[PDB]
Amino acid sequence: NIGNQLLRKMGWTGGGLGKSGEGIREPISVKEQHKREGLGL
Amino acid sequence: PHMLEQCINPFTNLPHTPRYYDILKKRLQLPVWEYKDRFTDILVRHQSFVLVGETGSGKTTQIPQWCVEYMRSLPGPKRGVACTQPRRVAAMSVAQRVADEMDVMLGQEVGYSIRFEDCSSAKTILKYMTDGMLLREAMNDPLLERYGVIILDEAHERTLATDILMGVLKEVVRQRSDLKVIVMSATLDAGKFQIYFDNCPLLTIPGRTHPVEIFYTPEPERDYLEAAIRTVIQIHMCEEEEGDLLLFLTGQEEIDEACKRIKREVDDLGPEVGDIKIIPLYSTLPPQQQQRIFEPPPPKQNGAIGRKVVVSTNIAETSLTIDGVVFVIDPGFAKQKVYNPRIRVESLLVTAISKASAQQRAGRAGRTRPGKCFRLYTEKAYKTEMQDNTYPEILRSNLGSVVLQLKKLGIDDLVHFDFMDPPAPETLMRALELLNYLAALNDDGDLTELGSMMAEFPLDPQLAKMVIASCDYNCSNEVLSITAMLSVPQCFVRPTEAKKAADEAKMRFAHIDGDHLTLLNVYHAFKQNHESVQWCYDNFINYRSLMSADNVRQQLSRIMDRFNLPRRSTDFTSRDYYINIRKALVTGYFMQVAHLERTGHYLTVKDNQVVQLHPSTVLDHKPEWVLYNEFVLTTKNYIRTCTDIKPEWLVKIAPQYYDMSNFPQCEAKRQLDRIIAKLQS
Ligand SMILES: Nc1ncnc2c1ncn2[C@@H]1O[C@H](COP(=O)(O)OP(=O)(O)O)[C@@H](O)[C@H]1O
Ligand SMILES: [Mg+2]
Repeated sequence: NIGNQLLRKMGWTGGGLGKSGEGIREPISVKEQHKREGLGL
Repeated sequence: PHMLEQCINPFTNLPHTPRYYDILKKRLQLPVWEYKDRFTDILVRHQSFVLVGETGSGKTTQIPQWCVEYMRSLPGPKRGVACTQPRRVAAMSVAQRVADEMDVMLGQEVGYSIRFEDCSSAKTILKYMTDGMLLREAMNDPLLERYGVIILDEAHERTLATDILMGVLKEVVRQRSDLKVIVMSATLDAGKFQIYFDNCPLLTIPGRTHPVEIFYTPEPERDYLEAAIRTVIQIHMCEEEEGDLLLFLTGQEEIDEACKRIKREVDDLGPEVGDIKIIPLYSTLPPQQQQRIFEPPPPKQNGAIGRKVVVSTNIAETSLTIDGVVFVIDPGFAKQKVYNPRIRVESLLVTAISKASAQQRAGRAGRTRPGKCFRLYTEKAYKTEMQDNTYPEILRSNLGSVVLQLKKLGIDDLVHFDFMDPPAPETLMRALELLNYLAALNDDGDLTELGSMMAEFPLDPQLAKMVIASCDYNCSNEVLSITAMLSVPQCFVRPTEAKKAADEAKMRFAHIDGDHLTLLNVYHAFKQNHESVQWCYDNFINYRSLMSADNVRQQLSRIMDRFNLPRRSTDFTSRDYYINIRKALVTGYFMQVAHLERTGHYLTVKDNQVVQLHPSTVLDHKPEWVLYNEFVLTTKNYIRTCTDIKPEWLVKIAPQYYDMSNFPQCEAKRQLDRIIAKLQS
């Protein structure tokens, strides 16, 4: 939890980052493309 | 406010050249010129403002020149103008262009700055630089006092460095009232930039895009590169009207293969098929190759229309314009470097673009004349499979190097830093955790002396740490060479039709302990054969990659000299030569290690990714423990650039990470426990 300690040490409480706590809470997941299949196959 | 302007070059006090005036006639017709006075009226009354105009408006070439003219009107010692570009090729190409436009030599009054490529001098008063390079200048110049105007261009691409620069500049203008900041973007983005700079003024250039007909496939394509080549040749043969082609692909190797296949299928009709000039465009091209995108198409004897086909990455989506392009082919994909913080995996990904990107690509078909855009997908795929907008890079990236640069900049509170789009807490956690493991931050999260010096290297923190720590292993000379080779494109040329021959040439360099030392073998051999083009061909070595590695190594070694970091080698006759280098690799890449499991696959330590050695590896056997440079996330997981390491080096060099009180149960932990208990027996 060494990264969560350094974060709460910075002043992080919970929820999103940013100067108003407005940031997304969870990371976005990017869908990868396999081989050269066209979009929507 | 009004300075004497005789009709001489103000940098030479000699008449302008004939070409200067020819170019000047054309740029007075750019859409931005109409607005020059309205721009000036804003510039002299406001500290920051936003300028929005479609690609092709004249933003990047003309606005920085107007800022130079503004700077020349101010009293005191002369300062410069900086204009940041997300894209290397845009910065270098446009700096050459604007040097011409200003009637000066590139690198004198007009220059550029890319990582490892500084083309500037004491005379430089206008500098196009990547946004990353401006953030690096801020580390040793926190208020950026070398510049009187800073222009953040292509802001709509929302790169990591641009987003950080926006927050850094927002703080700088609080401390400096003389500095002008200008944000330029192709799109309004719901006034996001204006709001962010405290509701600053906005100047909007009307667009001049001609109509563009869009065509969709009837059904999904099974191969988008095959569809791309097919579409290109049909456009070349079936369109009556003159006009050039712009095909969007996703990277350098994919582009080259397309360029070869287009030239063959086209050259497969000797007569009466129009000449086509095939031009690649991707991020690492030398200036001589970059500039080919601008030279004119072939001529029309029996009326066969001549055309250019530019086969390009999304460099060509908004960052420059190739006059004459009328047809765009849009497979609908781009390449992104994605970071998954939950498993600590970064990887190059090919992904579907956003509707926003698709509209820009199609817009490039309409700059010169009415155009056409061939989207290689169905309209329902456009409507239900493509997101409205691209995610800002900050939301899908590894923040390790950005956190390190912010801490170096003295920005300690990264939770409340004014990100336009703040990243997820977990991602910021992994960045802090990484920098702590590397001893760049201490347990309080404060920058250490090692951290501060790592930040001076324009390298991933893992590489910077490795370079610095290798001095203590008396092998920094060789780890420098390896670092330079890892900082440039693939050095092994492997043609589709000559795989065996390329692979046999590669094995001439293979080190028994793996890929990192093979790169050392290639670089050493390159140097001892005097940088020969012929020797590169003889050995299927990429001449451009090796010349680029040599430049990188030279520039890195100046950083070493500046910090008095010794450049050392061990006796080549001793066993410790290759053992010291392999140990040094662990100092930076101890988190990228995989263990050979009983059934022959690999398992990455802690994160437990099932992977296999990448097929391009020189390893002819499976070491029980491998350190790897790159995670490759295709149909299978591969680890690429792999070196045999001993597990006792993990516990001795990076015991904070190889902490057996949290290490998950696995075969790797069983071996490490045995090692650790033996050390204590
Ligand atoms: N490198 C170049 N060589 C020749 N012409 C160029 C070059 N760069 C730009 N131009 C000309 O300038 C025009 C507008 O350029 P630019 O300042 O880059 O626009 P923007 O940044 O708004 O998209 C281009 O359409 C082309 O006519
Ligand atoms: Mg531009």
